[PDB]
Amino acid sequence: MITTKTVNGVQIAFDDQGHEPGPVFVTLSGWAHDLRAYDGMLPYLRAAQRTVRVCWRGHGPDRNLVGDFGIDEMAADTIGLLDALEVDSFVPIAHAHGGWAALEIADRLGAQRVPAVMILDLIMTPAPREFVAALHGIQDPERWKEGRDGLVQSWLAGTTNQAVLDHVRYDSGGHGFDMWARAGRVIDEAYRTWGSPMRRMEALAEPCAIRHVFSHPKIGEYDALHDDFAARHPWFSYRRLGGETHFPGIELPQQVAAEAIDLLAGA
Amino acid sequence: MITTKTVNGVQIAFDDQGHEPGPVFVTLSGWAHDLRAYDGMLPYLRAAQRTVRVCWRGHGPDRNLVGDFGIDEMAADTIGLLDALEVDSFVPIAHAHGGWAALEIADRLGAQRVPAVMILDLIMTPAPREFVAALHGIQDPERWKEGRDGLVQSWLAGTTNQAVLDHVRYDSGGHGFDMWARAGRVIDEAYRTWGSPMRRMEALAEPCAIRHVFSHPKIGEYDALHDDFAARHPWFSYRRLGGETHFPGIELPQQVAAEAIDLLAGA
Amino acid sequence: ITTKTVNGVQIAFDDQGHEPGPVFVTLSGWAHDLRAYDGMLPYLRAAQRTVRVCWRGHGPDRNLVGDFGIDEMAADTIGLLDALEVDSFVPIAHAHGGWAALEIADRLGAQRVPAVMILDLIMTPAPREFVAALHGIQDPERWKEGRDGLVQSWLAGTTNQAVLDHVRYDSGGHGFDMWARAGRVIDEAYRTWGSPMRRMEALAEPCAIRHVFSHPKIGEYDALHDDFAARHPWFSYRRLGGETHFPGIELPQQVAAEAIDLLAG
Ligand SMILES: CCCCCCCC(=O)Nc1ccccc1C(=O)O
Repeated sequence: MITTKTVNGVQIAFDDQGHEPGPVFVTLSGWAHDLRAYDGMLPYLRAAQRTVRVCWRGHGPDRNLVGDFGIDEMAADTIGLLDALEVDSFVPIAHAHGGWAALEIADRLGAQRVPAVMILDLIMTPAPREFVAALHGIQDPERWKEGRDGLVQSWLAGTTNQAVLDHVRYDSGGHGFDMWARAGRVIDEAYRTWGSPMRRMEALAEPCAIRHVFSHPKIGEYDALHDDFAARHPWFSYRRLGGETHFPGIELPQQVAAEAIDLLAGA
Repeated sequence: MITTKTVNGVQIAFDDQGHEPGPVFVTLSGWAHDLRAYDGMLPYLRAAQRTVRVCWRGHGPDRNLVGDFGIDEMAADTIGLLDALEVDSFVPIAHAHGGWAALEIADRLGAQRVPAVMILDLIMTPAPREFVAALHGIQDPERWKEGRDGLVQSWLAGTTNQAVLDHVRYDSGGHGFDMWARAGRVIDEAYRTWGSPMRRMEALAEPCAIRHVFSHPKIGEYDALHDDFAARHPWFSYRRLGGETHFPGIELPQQVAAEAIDLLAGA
Repeated sequence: ITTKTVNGVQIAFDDQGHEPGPVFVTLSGWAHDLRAYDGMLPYLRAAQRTVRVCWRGHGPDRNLVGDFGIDEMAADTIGLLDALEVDSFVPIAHAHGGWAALEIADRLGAQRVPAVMILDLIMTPAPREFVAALHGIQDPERWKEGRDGLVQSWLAGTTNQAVLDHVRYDSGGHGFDMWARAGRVIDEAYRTWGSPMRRMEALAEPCAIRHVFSHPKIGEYDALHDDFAARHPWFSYRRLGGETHFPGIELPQQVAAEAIDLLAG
């Protein structure tokens, strides 16, 4: 099933399924997990379009520690893989902070090559100070596991969804302080540089169609910030989903797949 | 599940299952797919004999581009693998144009080491002009994908066999122009060099038992050609199957495995 | 299946679970990999974090590795678990993987390795048919006969499906190099120590050790275990009602429970 290519001199794991014409779905996971984040959505995505599920460097089957990297590399690697696989136009689907690389990829290639982007459960406000507090705790060699269990318990929010539970408990092993510390750095730095992902989006040369789908962030006035953003910018849309967890693509695979297909159709 | 060894400086993916006295079944796929082309046959083959499924160079999990190669490397890599495992006598089961490499193996090693060869749906006549056109089309950098989609339509006809449809749609990703173009050159050169696989078989120093099992060229003069070849060559046998597709090992795995097992019994 | 380089060699593993306490660490026999524990894994990973470990040369990459024995098998596994930030752990080890589990326990002490579970390791000196296969599998000119003898001694005319499938279909991909090394290393352990029971008696600081088996289904064999357990309160044993030499595959629920009980103490 799982194939690899060397891109930018590092090993990128992926799989490539489907032959329908049109834009390719490219799945991009969050930090510390791999293309199994999209097992639930995959049957629906691959029926609709060629779907390429992409792993970050250091996240494939080879779990040796890699040279330090962040969002520039995640985007350079994913783009290099797609050129090698002769993927022309494509629609990134990106989980939480993988959204940052998805937007970097959209900015580098333009709206004809990347006509749309879906983001799942990415904090659109500036970084809350509780979050920044945990981003530092996972950079602590003696307490990073503490920070991880803390982030996870709030991601689960006491769900009973077996897909989400199994994925967190069982399907994201083999990472440790190196990768969790790096996630801390890269995320912490992304919010310090841009302020928030919405400000990153407004800095896009020619914004493609962007859709944020989420269930957690809040309740909430988080929503009015989206309405507000969506009213300012025709290319932005969004959809609160009513899941219990930070993992809408796993908790609600058909609905999220439906959203991606709709997003693609529109563009 | 899948293992790799370095043979002739390249990575050869394979898997090895079964423990039974006698010859070993060695599965060989066509161009641009891997050992999952024998997932359906494998239960029946491994119950009968030790079975080694072999990928070509560049077709394993590592999908980095490799240097140019043809039938000679395919044959030498496979032999090198089996020598590394100390497999003694074995029976290649080869899909379509993997059959050229199976005959070259049989020729190199002779009929005690390779007492029999099974080939699955390999055009035994000279290449039809419409096939030659397709082989040239997959060498065109701008239209290779059209050439492929045309071939696939041929191969599926109107099937609703899910094993075959899933194999072609979903289980054969991760290849592009480098490999499809190479298949075109190599298959084209083979028909121009030998005229046809049947002429190739007649050039064998000491022919082993060779069986051709096929569904596709429609019934008619193709079967008469096979009747004539089998009347001239007692070491040759053939079976037309009732399938719709170019993939008898995937569409009719039980029946093709029984044919292999019967071939081996008789040699 | 994931890999890491440890001590210059590729160690394949997988890592599942997050419950606190000691980590389960599975160790397969010669010529097998993690699949030896597919059946117990659902039970183990629900109870504790579980790391299934392959020996060097036994993972997906089947290129030949530097010659090695128990010492390297122990050090590669320790090195992996350190890279995975595993602290205390309870090895579960099939047959002659048990020698490496005992070495790991010896090296690390009874706090980091509070218990070891071994699945069907002949606790007497080896029987003559087995010893003859250990020797034949080392002989360049007859090793395949040695391997067939070894495989026949594993199977013992059983009819259980999971175990037939495991032995027949999950031990491929090895050649003379690794099959001869198994014979060499197993025979060397019996030559060095006499028996696994003598090896355990040599432990600096015996942890709890439980032997789980269905075969050697005699009377003299349970006597041996009774005598040894009378002499040694850290030793326990459970004879299950299976027919095969692979309790973790034949009776995965019952083995996993014995492991979970073992860990509890
Ligand atoms: C992406 C789905 C592809 C499935 C690959 C199966 C390969 C195969 O069966 N045949 C050929 C491949 C290249 C050129 C000619 C042929 C021919 O069989 O005539």
